[PDB]
Amino acid sequence: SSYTVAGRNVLRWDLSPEQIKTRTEELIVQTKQVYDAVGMLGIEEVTYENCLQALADVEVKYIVERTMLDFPQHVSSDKEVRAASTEADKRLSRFDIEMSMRGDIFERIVHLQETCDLGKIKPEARRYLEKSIKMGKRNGLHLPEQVQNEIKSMKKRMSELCIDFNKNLNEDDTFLVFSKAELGALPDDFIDSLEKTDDDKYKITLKYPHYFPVMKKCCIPETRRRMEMAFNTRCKEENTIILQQLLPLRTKVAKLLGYSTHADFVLEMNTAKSTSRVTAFLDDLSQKLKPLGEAEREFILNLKKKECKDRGFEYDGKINAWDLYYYMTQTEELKYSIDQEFLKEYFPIEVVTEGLLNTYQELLGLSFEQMTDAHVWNKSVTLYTVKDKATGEVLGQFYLDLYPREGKYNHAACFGLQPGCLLPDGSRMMAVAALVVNFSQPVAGRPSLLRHDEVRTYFHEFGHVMHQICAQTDFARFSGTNVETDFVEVPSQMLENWVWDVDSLRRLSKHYKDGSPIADDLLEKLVASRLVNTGLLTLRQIVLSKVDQSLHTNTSLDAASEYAKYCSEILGVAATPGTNMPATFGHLAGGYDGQYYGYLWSEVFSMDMFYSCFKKEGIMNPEVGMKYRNLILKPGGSLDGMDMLHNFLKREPNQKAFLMSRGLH
Amino acid sequence: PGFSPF
Ligand SMILES: [Zn+2]
Repeated sequence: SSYTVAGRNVLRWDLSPEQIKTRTEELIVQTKQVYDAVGMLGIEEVTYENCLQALADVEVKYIVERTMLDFPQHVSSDKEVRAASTEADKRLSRFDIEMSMRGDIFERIVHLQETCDLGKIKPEARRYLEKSIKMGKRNGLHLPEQVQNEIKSMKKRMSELCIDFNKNLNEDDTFLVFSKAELGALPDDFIDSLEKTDDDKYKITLKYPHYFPVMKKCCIPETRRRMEMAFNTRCKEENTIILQQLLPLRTKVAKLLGYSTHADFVLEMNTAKSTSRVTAFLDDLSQKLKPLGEAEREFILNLKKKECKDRGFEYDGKINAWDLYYYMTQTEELKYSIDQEFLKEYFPIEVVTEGLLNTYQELLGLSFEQMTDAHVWNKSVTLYTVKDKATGEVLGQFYLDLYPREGKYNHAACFGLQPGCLLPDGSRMMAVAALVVNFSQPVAGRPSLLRHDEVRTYFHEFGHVMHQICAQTDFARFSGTNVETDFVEVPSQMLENWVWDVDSLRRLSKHYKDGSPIADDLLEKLVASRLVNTGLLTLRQIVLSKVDQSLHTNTSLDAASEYAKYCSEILGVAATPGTNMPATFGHLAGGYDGQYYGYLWSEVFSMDMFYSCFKKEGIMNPEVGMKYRNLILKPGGSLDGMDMLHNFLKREPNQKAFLMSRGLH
Repeated sequence: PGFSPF
């Protein structure tokens, strides 16, 4: 039922490695029979019920059953389950290609669109037709025979290379051993939480709760250099081989389909349309950030010469790759009076979560409640039930995996587990999401305290959770976050602005020992810090965007030398010789290939929707929040990205609100 | 989904 919750979450997390392999073969057969039934009937026998409805009913069933088989490889504690899920992901991905390269299924969908009154079906039904044909031509189904077999062969290999790429980063275990003297300036709550070796030294892992506190606080230059070295060389050998094959395969398949480069192939399905507009967006943006880059690079260098003068270290006169995070922290302390290790005392994990949910149990008109003794994949996971406040409709559920562990996803992303589309019986399926992050853990008898950037990530990933739950469509391929990948970061980055409001932070803040809020003048200092180090922070994001474009537009280039090229040309900090950053760039194998510009591209839209609608009429106003939930989150992929922006802004977006929020023209 | 590499 649309108002109950019992029986709507069909996901089981107690699968064994044998059960995972068994279900993979069963899901392939039971889906092969559906595609064979549609592909076997005559072309003159196709209808909306036996062709379009038959495929639509199997896509929703497949993607839900697929979730239980390709998600344990990201959150499980058993490496055999993580191995069985990774092998099941490689098998189901090749099955997706064999079912998409069908000439029989393609010949009937194109004939169905012609011999059918399009004005009689719902507008999303005909969009399902034109997008299926568009997705078929992007597979070369209108090309001659042996050309399709060569495309299908290279797509299968690209599938296995991308899965092995992230599998290497997920299963990495390289650590470093440091002594107490080599971990200078690090607080004692961080050092007393490390595994101690036989030589009375400490062990440091490369996860975020360990790498960042070392690169921001440790005053020993040799410690920060060896940490940055091991972090930017993870899987340097095995992934460079994968990159030397994945990139040429994308070029050969993009030109077989008629496109110039692989960047041009993926850009026409995004809001930016063309690659010439992306390079113009990145070059003109780094043009305005260039004066800010020179000013911030000069202050950091002067900040380094004085510390080397005081501590007695040798001064090389350059800003190395390991000196960046260390002195950007000092710029935040000196120019804005912000102590990250003291600010986290007012942000315990439960107070942030309680305030984060209450912020959206009022803005979006939702009703959150936690489930007790929920069926989860790990004891650290909690389940919540999302309900509409007025109608009581059970919209969906979401999990919370907030702590790092062995074999867990190293970064911080959101996973859409169940879509919010229609079932074959006509009922609406309850949507399920999952927030996976690696926040700090409770140490020294204190609750899990979060830095302000950890709260910014908490609000960011929760945007994808809300975009997943509130999305209600009819087809599975248009539900959830299935929008333009350069537009999917609009709902997430839109909610980061609530971490920069003084009244919103006052609700998210409570000291972990006496419950006293943050000082009034200190809230002003924290809000005023939203543009500290904005030059170098954004320039480094432009470098990643240019490398993402360069590796997919120009052929025959070393990814390591191309990343180092754009470093000294844009950011100003030289890449350490030997460190292969693209070998660790997980976005190049996680659907963000050739589309990494979408982060800065989506920020122009979120800033325009926040300053022109939310901030103008109160950021907590539910009338504006209801427009945002119905025109941005609810349509999902059933509408175009620019269509949802024109319906919400009632005009055309621009960089007006985006530029003045960064301190530019 | 996903997030920029910090
Ligand atoms: Zn995101």
